[PDB]
Formats: sequence, structure tokens, C-alpha cells
Amino acid sequence: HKNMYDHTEITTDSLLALLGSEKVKIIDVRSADAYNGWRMRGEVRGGHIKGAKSLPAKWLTDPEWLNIVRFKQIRPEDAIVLYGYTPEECEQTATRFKENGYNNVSVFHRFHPDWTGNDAFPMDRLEQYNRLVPAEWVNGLISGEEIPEYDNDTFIVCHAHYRNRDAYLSGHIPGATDMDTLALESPETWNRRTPEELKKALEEHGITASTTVVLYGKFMHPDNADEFPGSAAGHIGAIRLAFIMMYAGVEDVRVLNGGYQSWTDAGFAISKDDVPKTTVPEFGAPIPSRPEFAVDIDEAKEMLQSEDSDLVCVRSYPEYIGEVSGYNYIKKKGRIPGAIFAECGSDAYHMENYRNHDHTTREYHEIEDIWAKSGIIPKKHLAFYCGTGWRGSEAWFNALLMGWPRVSVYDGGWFEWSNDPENPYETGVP
Ligand SMILES: C[N+](C)(C)[C@@H](Cc1cnc[nH]1)C(=O)O
Ligand SMILES: [Cl-]
Ligand SMILES: [Cl-]
Ligand SMILES: [Mg+2]
Ligand SMILES: [Mg+2]
Ligand code: NA
Repeated sequence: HKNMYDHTEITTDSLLALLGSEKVKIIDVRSADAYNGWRMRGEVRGGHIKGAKSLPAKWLTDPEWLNIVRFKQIRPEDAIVLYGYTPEECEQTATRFKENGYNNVSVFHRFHPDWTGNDAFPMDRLEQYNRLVPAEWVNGLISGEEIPEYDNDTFIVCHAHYRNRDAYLSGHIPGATDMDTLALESPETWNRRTPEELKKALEEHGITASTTVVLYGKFMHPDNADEFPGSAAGHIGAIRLAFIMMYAGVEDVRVLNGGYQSWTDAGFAISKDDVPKTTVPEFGAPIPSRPEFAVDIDEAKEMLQSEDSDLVCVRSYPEYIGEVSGYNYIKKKGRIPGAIFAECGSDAYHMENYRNHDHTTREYHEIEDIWAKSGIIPKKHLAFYCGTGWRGSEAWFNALLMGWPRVSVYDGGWFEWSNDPENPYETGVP
């Protein structure tokens, strides 16, 4: 007897006995930040039931909901077990599955406090989840409230954009200041600036090595027909700047997960003030403190020859096979020989394969699993790259979050590689 609105409860003991079953899909309907590990109700152990997939209940208003589910490989013949902080949070999702041809749907009532509270019940979390912050954390920070995973006394919220102050002036997080990505990377090479330039730029924007910097950007629907589509890919830009700042030596860098969209979806107030900078006189550390995060072309060439190492191409497929360059300022088309392809998404200004529709990072197990199928694994020194390094930086950041011990960005990318006509390249379908 199928019942659309009254959902069978699954007990703790029954769920424990099913933890290894390939026919069971355990679905966490909490926010992706809680799933990653954030202790959003004060639970002592954060994260998810081991083996659970992420399907935030917020996504029920997405017209593509069923396609998300199918793309996650959750199928009608699976036994679906839903949980949240409360069973009541699962009710609408359970009904949505049942309305869409899933007849085996249960609700687990005792994730919190029973599962989270007992250390024999397996949980998992994104190892460095505290670098990828929810909007509630940022709001607590700017409010001076006590927040978890923070013991500094100095912070700055930084709104990234590429040559587009309107992205900030049209609406930003209260108190935040804007940073043009041109402040930290050069329009000549599209590589990070020299250490002396980085020092000066960081100081002028009010940033010391011991400042907690919270970076985010605004997605404004990049259109490849505009002169500068990157002016609209603000949150990729934010993660690119996070890379450069962490390389430079800012000890504590955070990224707002999903960027500006997450702030407004949470319903917080926004500001249009043009906030003046408060400069600081001394960065306070030698730049770069973390040079290993950045790989230039001679090291990249060595990595292509080493068994220990690989370059990871985070470009679109039409770029990879040489149909297009990806960019209106790159004429050469083709790919670096010997790199492992890890398709970014549709084009140079979209990261669909690394993100959810709401711009939060894609469920990290899915990224991990796809990467492993190509031999992109943490025991290697990996250098992520793309055309000029923005998408490479976002892939790199995803691997950093997983705790991977040797990940870098090959900054120069296809731009630098193809600018030397002596460098070999491939084209066409492999
Ligand atoms: C390095 N700039 C800022 C010129 C890039 C940034 C970028 C966005 N997606 C890939 N790269 C551009 O806007 O094409
Ligand atoms: Cl973006
Ligand atoms: Cl390439
Ligand atoms: Mg897990
Ligand atoms: Mg570069
Ligand atoms: Na290699």
C-alpha cells in the first residue's frame, strides 16, 4: 500500500544493518555545509552517516530536481532512506520521491542526537571542511558572535570580481570590501603577480598574513558574447584569489560556499555602500610562504615525465579536443600532451562538474570518485590547470578541502604553454 504522505520509519538497528548494502541509498537532506562537517545544531560530531549522499531539501524548488537525483544515480529500484536533523525535515522530500516513481522510501528519525551522539555509529566529513564556510558563519563573524572554527581577532570579508566593481556595488555582504582579481594576477601573463606586488596589494586592501580573509564572489550569468565573460564568474574569481592568497601566505583563508547566492538564500541583509579600504602597513610574513601551491612551466614539464606526478586539465571538452580555445583572447587551440582530463563543465566560465546548481561545491565523494577513475589520487603530486588558472584553482581548492597532501595549480596553463611555439600539443578527439 503506497502512501504519498505517511512515510515508514526505519529504526537505528535496521539502518545499521544496511550500511553496506549496494541496494540502499542513504540521503542527507540537510545543507551541504552540515553534510561536509559543520556542526550547525551544536552536535558534538558533525558530518554525515557513512556512505550517505547529499541532497539538500532546499533543492526541492529547483525545476531540475529529478534530474539531479538521476544524475546522482539514485534510482527507483533502490531502497531510499532519508534523514535530516529531524524527521519532519524529510517529509516533503520523501513525498517528492514517491511522486516520481520511487516506491521504497523510508525516513530515519534518529540521526540527531542519537547517531551523532554515539561514537560507535560511523560518520564521515570533508577533512578540511572548516575552510568552506556557510553563510551563517560569516554572519556570526561580522556580528561579533561566537562561532565555531574561529579563534582569531582580525578578519576581512572580500568580494572578488574581475574588472567589474558593479558586481560589488550592486549588492554585497555588509562591511565587505571589493578586490579586483587584477590586484593579485597580471594581465600580461595571467599568472599571480610578483611577491613585491602581492605584498603591496594585500596591504592596501587591509590584509595581513594573520588576518582571517573570507572570500566570495557573485555569479552573474557569464555570456561568451561579452568582451569579459569573467566579470560575471565572480565566485570562480573568489576561489582563484583564495589560491593566490594561500600561496602568498595568508594563514587563514575561507571561501563562502556557493558565494553571494548563499548569503541571499539565507535571507541576510545586503549592503550597497562603497566601503573604503582600511590599509595596513606590513603584511607580516615573507611572500610566498607556501610556494609549493604554485607550479610554473618547467616544473610542470618535469611532472609530465615523473611517475609520482601529473598535470590535471580542468578545461571544457570543446577546448580539450581543440574545437575552440575557450577564450576570446587565445587564438591557439589544442591541449597539453600527457595531462589527465578532468572536464570542468560547459565552457571556460562555468564549473558544472564541480558545483551544484546553487554554486556550492559538488558532493566531495562524487568528485573524489570521478577523479580516481582517471588516476587523479592523493598519493600523487598533482598540478591542476586550465586556460590561465581560474578553473584550475577551483579544482585545486576542492582537493585541498579533502586534505590531499600535494596539490598545486600549474599557473601558466594552456595560455602560457601555447604561447611558446616550440611546445608540443595535441588536437582532435583522442
Ligand atoms: C584571467 N582572466 C580573468 C582574463 C580569465 C578568468 C577566467 C574565468 N574562467 C577562466 N578564466 C577570463 O576572464 O577569461
Ligand atoms: Cl562564478
Ligand atoms: Cl590542455
Ligand atoms: Mg561520506
Ligand atoms: Mg595563469
Ligand atoms: Na606523469
